[PDB]
Amino acid sequence: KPASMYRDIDKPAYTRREYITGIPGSKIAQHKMGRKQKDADDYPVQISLIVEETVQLRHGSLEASRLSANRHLIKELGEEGDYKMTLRKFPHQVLRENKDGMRAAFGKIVGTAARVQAGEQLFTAYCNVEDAEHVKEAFRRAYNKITPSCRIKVERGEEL
Amino acid sequence: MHALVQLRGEVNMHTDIQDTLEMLNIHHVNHCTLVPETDAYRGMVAKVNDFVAFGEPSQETLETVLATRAEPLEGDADVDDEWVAEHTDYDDISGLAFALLSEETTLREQGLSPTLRLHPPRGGHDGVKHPVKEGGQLGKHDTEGIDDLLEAMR
Amino acid sequence: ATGPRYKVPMRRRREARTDYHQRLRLLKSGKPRLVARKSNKHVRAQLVTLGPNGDDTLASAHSSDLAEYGWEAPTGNMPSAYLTGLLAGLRAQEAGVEEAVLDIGLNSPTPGSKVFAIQEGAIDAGLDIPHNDDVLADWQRTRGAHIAEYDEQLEEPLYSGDFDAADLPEHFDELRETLLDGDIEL
Amino acid sequence: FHEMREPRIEKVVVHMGIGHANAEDILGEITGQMPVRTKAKRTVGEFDIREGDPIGAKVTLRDEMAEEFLQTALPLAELATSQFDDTGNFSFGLDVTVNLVRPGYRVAKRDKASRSIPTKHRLNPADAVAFIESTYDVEV
Amino acid sequence: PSSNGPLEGTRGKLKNKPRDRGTSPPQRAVEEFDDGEKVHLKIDPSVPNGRFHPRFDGQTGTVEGKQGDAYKVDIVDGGKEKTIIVTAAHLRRQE
RNA sequence: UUAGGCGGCCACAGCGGUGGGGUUGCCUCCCGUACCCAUCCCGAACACGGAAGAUAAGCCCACCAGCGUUCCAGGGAGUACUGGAGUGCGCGAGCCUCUGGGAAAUCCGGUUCGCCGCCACC
RNA sequence: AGUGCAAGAGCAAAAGAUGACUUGACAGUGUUCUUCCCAACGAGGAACGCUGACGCGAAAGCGUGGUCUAGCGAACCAAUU
RNA sequence: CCUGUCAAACUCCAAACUUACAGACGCUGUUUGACGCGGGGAUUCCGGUGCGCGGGGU
Ligand SMILES: [Cl-]
Ligand SMILES: [Cl-]
Ligand SMILES: [Mg+2]
Ligand SMILES: [Mg+2]
Ligand SMILES: [Mg+2]
Ligand SMILES: [Mg+2]
Ligand SMILES: [Mg+2]
Ligand SMILES: [Mg+2]
Ligand SMILES: [Mg+2]
Ligand SMILES: [Mg+2]
Ligand code: NA
Ligand code: NA
Ligand code: NA
Ligand code: NA
Ligand code: NA
Ligand SMILES: [Sr+2]
Ligand SMILES: [Sr+2]
Ligand SMILES: [Sr+2]
Ligand SMILES: [Sr+2]
Ligand SMILES: [Sr+2]
Ligand SMILES: [Sr+2]
Ligand SMILES: [Sr+2]
Ligand SMILES: [Sr+2]
Repeated sequence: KPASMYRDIDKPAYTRREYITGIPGSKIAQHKMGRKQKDADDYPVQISLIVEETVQLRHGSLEASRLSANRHLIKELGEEGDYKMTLRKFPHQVLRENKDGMRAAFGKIVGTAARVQAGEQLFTAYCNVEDAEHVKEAFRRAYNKITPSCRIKVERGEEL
Repeated sequence: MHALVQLRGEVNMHTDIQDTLEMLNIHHVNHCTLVPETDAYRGMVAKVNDFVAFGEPSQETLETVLATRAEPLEGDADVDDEWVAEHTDYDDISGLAFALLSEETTLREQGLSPTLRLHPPRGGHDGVKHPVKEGGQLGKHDTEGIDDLLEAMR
Repeated sequence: ATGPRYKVPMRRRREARTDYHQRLRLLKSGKPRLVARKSNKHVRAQLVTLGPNGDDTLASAHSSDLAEYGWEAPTGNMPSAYLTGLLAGLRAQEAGVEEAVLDIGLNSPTPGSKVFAIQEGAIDAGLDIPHNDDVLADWQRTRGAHIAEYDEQLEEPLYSGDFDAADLPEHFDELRETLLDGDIEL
Repeated sequence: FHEMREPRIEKVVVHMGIGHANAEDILGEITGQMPVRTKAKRTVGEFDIREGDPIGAKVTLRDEMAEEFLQTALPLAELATSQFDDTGNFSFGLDVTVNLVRPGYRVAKRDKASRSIPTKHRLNPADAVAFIESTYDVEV
Repeated sequence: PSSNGPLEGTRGKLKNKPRDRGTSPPQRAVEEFDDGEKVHLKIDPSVPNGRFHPRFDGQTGTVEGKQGDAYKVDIVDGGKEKTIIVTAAHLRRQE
């Protein structure tokens, strides 16, 4: 299904699992990437991907964009490179679908999405000064798989 | 003491807003009233803010307006110095205008209609879709700004 | 204590001095409470009324100020308790108080107890208090006959400080006689 | 200071947790006073469907009855270090429990203005062993 | 509403804040009010008896006598005058 | 209030802690079961009777802020949100200006280890 | 925790537990709110009174069923007091 | 300990705002009699749109 059906925040917050059943599992494989044993403060450079518009990103896009991002980091910095990326958002919003015309229209559960306000950090990678151009590229690939336009903003990095 | 002037019509105006304007003795566009600056009166003009033009006028401007647009509680009668002298507690328009600004009395209290029925602004106003800070003619005004409007609506 | 959600009892409940549930049923009468309280050595009786910032004691009496009328005996017994109530009841009559309900606090409604003795004393002083005669001790025990007969099993004096050998419930009679007398500086 | 701080025997509870009686007879003879039945709550698969029903019995001994029992009860036991409660109590065994405490315990057992005994006035395992050991027997 | 009972949608108004939990002080349950006195209506969650219809919480009526120990308070629902039977426990003096 | 009784508000009063206080006074712990009363067993408690002892508990007094709570200053924040207005911007979801209001988390420094009423009483 | 049963709410020297006693789950008649916000409308419901008769308690007092909000039915006719 | 997120049927917090009553000002009424009461006559019980806030539905 198209994201056009679930990208906007036009419905109430629907997360209460004690009242919702049959919610599909999350396709998001990982939230902690790179070296999850090392700390974020142990890195000179901290780059984050910032969403420019308030939206809802389905776990399908979340996985795909996170995948196309980290896969690049693995390709350029190796499977054990000195970096660590983070997906700080979790798909809490349960999505329906009315799949009988408009009669008894309350739809059945089809998936989950993460609500992100404009200006928020969806991703945040921590790397060294050298690998800074690879993380920017991974994020460039990442924002190509999510509904909104994004900014690749450097939080810690006067090395330019 | 502030001078209120309705610049926006009644149609589509909220009833509670329209009712306030009527409580402030103003029932038509371009009608003006002199309101004391009290807590009670302040709440009222704040509610009317978007459909009105207000501010404290200069003694001079107030005198010009009173002379030209003030009226008795009943009748055509011109409110000139002689009129003021014979019916009010003052000696002339200036004496009246001073007490009004100093909030010592009211138009009604002196046998005058609470409303100053002004003429449309000569040369036109700054627009009723924007406030003063945005180049419009709505809301609170500078003493110089209010004078420009009132004098323009001589 | 633990957190924001924590509920701390009312002060007089933490202190375990006021049974609020009983207090309500008590106040429902509208009449003043005849607060009957005890101590290891003494016995007190207050006539309390309700007030805007707290209770109002209109007339009280303590076993300590009992000796002020000729009492050379101890102060934690039946004759003592009764007389204290009678004294309090009399001071109450003086203040305009005409009726009351027995408030015994955290004490037990045991038949023939001192709190009931206090009650009988106040009632005798002329106060109208809802009571039950067969829950009050028998007249003689109020006089302190149970203690005289205890001293009968002598061999060793019951009383340390010499008040007397075989004790005197007759003293009770003497004091009651004194209080019921119209004169007396209350 | 030491007087209103030296321990004493609060109570000695001799109990027999059977599970279904005839046992009351022996306790009455060994202790001296009358015993009391013991009920239970919650249904158990070990044939305990009847909630309120006799399962055991107990006897709370106080004063002489307590000591006169301990004189001929303690020798029958081999007191250990771990067998002591944090509040300065100990249970050995037919269970025989001894509740030990300082001179002003009534403060927490009375109705009027009751209060909980402060940690400092609460008896210690060590202070308990000592008091007991200092009366016809050995510790550890 | 899904149901039309008296306690419908009264989850908030008929519930104590955690610290106001437990039995309420007797003082206010015994308070005496005179006829003509203005009184604020507000049910005390902790007090079961002598309540009025929840819909009336927030009203400020006028004591006009009593029935037994409870009071008869006159209020104006919208435009309709009504007499409410209520105990002191759920009443407070205005001002 | 050189230690009491009944309370109001019901944590600013909680939790935890430190120091000080009692010859015929007070409150206690305390001593003790002939009685009134009492324990489904225990004068433990309740009840009654009483002072050899004690200030160690409690209690009263003075004090500490680590936790919890109340309030205050500054920071966050006139931010978030918002009642009124707009031929203001945006494809749009939405945003902005003007006008009237205005948080919360949190940081920091203070406050708070109850206040008050009636009665009794070296 | 428990409090018969949805859900939400109430309750700790209790509204819960245990024990004992008891039949107020009583007769008669009302006030008020609800049903039906505002604003007319029945049955039903509840809160709060009074009269009579009672139970328990030392007593204040509590009991007009179950802590509160569901568990209900007109005229005609029959049976019943 | 640290570190990453949420709630129409969560809340240690908490608006704007809505709302009861009262006072004040304003406006209004005492020949235009208000507020209120009683009676006669209706029509009406297919609505729609904008804006704000929504709930369902791509
Ligand atoms: Cl007492
Ligand atoms: Cl009602
Ligand atoms: Mg005219
Ligand atoms: Mg022109
Ligand atoms: Mg123009
Ligand atoms: Mg709600
Ligand atoms: Mg000390
Ligand atoms: Mg547009
Ligand atoms: Mg038929
Ligand atoms: Mg039949
Ligand atoms: Na169908
Ligand atoms: Na309460
Ligand atoms: Na039994
Ligand atoms: Na001490
Ligand atoms: Na009815
Ligand atoms: Sr929608
Ligand atoms: Sr069809
Ligand atoms: Sr994009
Ligand atoms: Sr003893
Ligand atoms: Sr367009
Ligand atoms: Sr302000
Ligand atoms: Sr009930
Ligand atoms: Sr509303």
